[PDB]
Amino acid sequence: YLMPWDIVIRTRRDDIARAFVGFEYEDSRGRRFMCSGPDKVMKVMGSGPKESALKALNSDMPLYILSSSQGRGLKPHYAQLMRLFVVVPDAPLQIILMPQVQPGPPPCPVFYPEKQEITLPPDGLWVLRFPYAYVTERGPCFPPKENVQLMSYKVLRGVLKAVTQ
Repeated sequence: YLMPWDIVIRTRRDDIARAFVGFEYEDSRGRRFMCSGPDKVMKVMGSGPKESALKALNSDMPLYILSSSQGRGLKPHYAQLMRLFVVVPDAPLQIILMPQVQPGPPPCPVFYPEKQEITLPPDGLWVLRFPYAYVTERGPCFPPKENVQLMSYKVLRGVLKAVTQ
């Protein structure tokens, strides 16, 4: 599922446009799930998601989360944030995408696409695919080892901005 993002157009059902957002994690076995915040795997039982996207958009989303399966092995399985889903409504607003990723603790650099600000066209279900591996001039930013604080591996808050026209 994707989280509802209710955007106010004018400071009636006509004053609020509804977008949808989903942060997709993928594990090494190809299992996929959406998160509704840093420590919360989204689970919908019944008539759709109750959780607002505004919480996830205003928080740093972790690049790695523990996969919800106990494998028959001693090693923790991480799922990586691989995709961002965005439903842009047909409404007088601009949705701007600004993806920034920090794949490790400071002084680790921040990675971003070659186009830093991307205005998404109206009436569209869009998917941004994040890099699988991150590499600097000093070499690769390796995935977290056993005993590393996952909070240092993150997609920075503010990945999406809405601007009313």
